[PDB]
Formats: sequence, C-alpha cells, structure tokens
Amino acid sequence: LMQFTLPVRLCKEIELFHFDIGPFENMWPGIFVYMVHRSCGTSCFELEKLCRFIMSVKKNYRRVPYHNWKHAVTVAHCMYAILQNNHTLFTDLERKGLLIACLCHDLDHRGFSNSYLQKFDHPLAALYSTSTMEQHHFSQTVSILQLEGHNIFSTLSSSEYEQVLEIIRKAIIATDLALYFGNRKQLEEMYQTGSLNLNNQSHRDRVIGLMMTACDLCSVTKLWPVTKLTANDIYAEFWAEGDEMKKLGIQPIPMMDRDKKDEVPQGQLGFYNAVAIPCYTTLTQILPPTEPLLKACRDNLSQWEKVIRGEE
Ligand SMILES: Cc1ncc(C)n2nc(CCc3nc(N4CCC[C@@H]4C)nn3C)nc12
Ligand SMILES: [Mg+2]
Ligand SMILES: [Zn+2]
Repeated sequence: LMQFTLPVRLCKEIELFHFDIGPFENMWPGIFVYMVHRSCGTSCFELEKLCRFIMSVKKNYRRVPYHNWKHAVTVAHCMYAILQNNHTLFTDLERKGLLIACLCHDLDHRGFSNSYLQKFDHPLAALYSTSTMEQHHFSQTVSILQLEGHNIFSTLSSSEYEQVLEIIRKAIIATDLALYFGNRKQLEEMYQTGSLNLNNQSHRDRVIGLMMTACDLCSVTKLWPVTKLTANDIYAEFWAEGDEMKKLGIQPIPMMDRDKKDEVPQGQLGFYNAVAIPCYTTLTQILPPTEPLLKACRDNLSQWEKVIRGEE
C-alpha cells in the first residue's frame, strides 16, 4: 500500500516539537496524512475519505491572519509530537480523535473572540452562551463528517463512534482559554496530592484538555523567528477586533488596542508567566517526555526579556 514520505529534512524534523510546517500550503495535507499514518496507522482511515475530509476542512477555514488553515495543521503537528513521545499512554480511539480534533478545533473562525461576538450580538452568541466559537467549531466538524464520502469513522461501532465524537467535542471545547486556568489548577492539585489517575475518565479528559491548550499555544515553543513572526499575526487579528470594539463605542482591552503596540514585549511576558509557562510546566509533570515544549517556551520568554532590555 501507499505510504506518504517526506523529503529528508522534513522526515527528521517533523518528529521534533519545534518543527515549523513551512510556507508551502500544498504540502500541509500530505504532512497531516503522514502524521496520521505514523501516530495512528495506515489502517485508521480510508485514504480517499481522509483526503476528502481534509480538503473540506481546509475549505472551511477562512483567510484571517492567525486562526487559519496553517494554525490548524500547526496545532495537529504539536499533538503528533505529544502522541509519538507518549506511545503507550493513549487509547486507539484517542490517537484517531485528537489529530482530527486539532485539525478541526478552529473551523470557520472569523478572527474574533467570544467576547466580541457577545458584544456585537452575533447570532452564534444566542445559540451558544459560553465557549461560543468552540461549540461552533465542533458543530462544523460534525457537519463535515456527515457530508457524503467524508465519514472517516465509518469502520467504528455505534459506541466507538460516539466515544470518538465525545473525545473530539471535549478536546475542542477545552481550546477555550477561559476554561484553561481552572483545568490547569485542578490538574496541578491532583498531581501534587497524588490523586491524579489516568484510569479515571474525567482525569484523562482534563489531561487531554491541557494537551489541547499546549498544542493550541505551541507558537511560543518554536525557534525564535517563528515565535516572533507568529506574534505579528496574533496581534493583527487582536487589533482588527480592537478596531471593531471601537466601532461599537467600546474601549477594547489593552491586548486588542493597536495604540498600545509599544507594550507588546511586556504583554508577551505576562502571557508567558500567566498562561504558557504554567501550561507546559503542568504538562511536563504529567507527561515527562513533553519537556522540550517547556524548555522552548522558557527560551522564548528570555528572547522577549531581551527585547525589553533593548538587546533584540
Ligand atoms: C503568543 C500568544 N499565543 C496565544 C494567545 C491567545 N496569545 N495572546 C497573546 C496576547 C498577550 C497579551 N498582549 C498584551 N498586551 C499587548 C500590549 C498591550 C498589552 C499589555 N496583553 N496580553 C495578555 N499572545 C498570545
Ligand atoms: Mg480557538
Ligand atoms: Zn487555535
């Protein structure tokens, strides 16, 4: 049968946490299939169905600066690196579901936060009062799964199918960063007091939720030029949202105000200290082989400190 292969530099570097998928969009589908085949097997999905699904997912990501098809595939690769480094901790269904979840987790993102949809009074904010965009992302995933020829899970039983769609629903909802703070605290406390138990389903749910946050934030784990250039795309979205907040007659939060451009280096420090470093610290305690993500995050925090000292 038909293995996907990659050129040698990609074949070796795709295994590393800090891999950058590159600027050649037409190679991203192959990179993803390559990752499914090695983390899941050539038997997991019917190739023709998997390809149809991938191409429909791509079409349902928008041309926005950050929450785009490149972000989706980036987040899936960080998940591939976690899965491949913790071979024996994950079930066959988890292997199947989580790469799909990561590819789907921002489907049909418009470049605006849950908070902007609520203030604008977008219809999605009436349909979904909390985690607004994330319930939408999961809803788009089920839509694409039900297009003809797109059921990549057709070989699973009724109960296995329901289990995988539950793994995907929870992984996608967990990417709402408002939910992350509490999840990480519960995980920290369970780890410290020795109650953490990976046979407990609700414990696994929290661990998978944290892996989702880690994958979603993985721009902070890259080589510094990747980190720094991704930050430009992140603020390009945030600042457009700030502009829209000002059109509604509302002072945006600092993060989203382009007039506070100068404070970016200090905003990045708060972000690394409040979100990123604690995310990868807890992840590393639970899954020791994920330590390269924490080491790379720490390295990028030093680079933001250098930008503030005027050395970078
Ligand atoms: C790298 C990255 N990955 C994912 C996400 C969600 N984020 N979110 C951020 C923004 C962090 C931020 N910046 C600011 N600023 C910027 C200047 C004014 C004010 C101090 N505040 N905060 C809190 N950066 C990331
Ligand atoms: Mg999202
Ligand atoms: Zn995302």
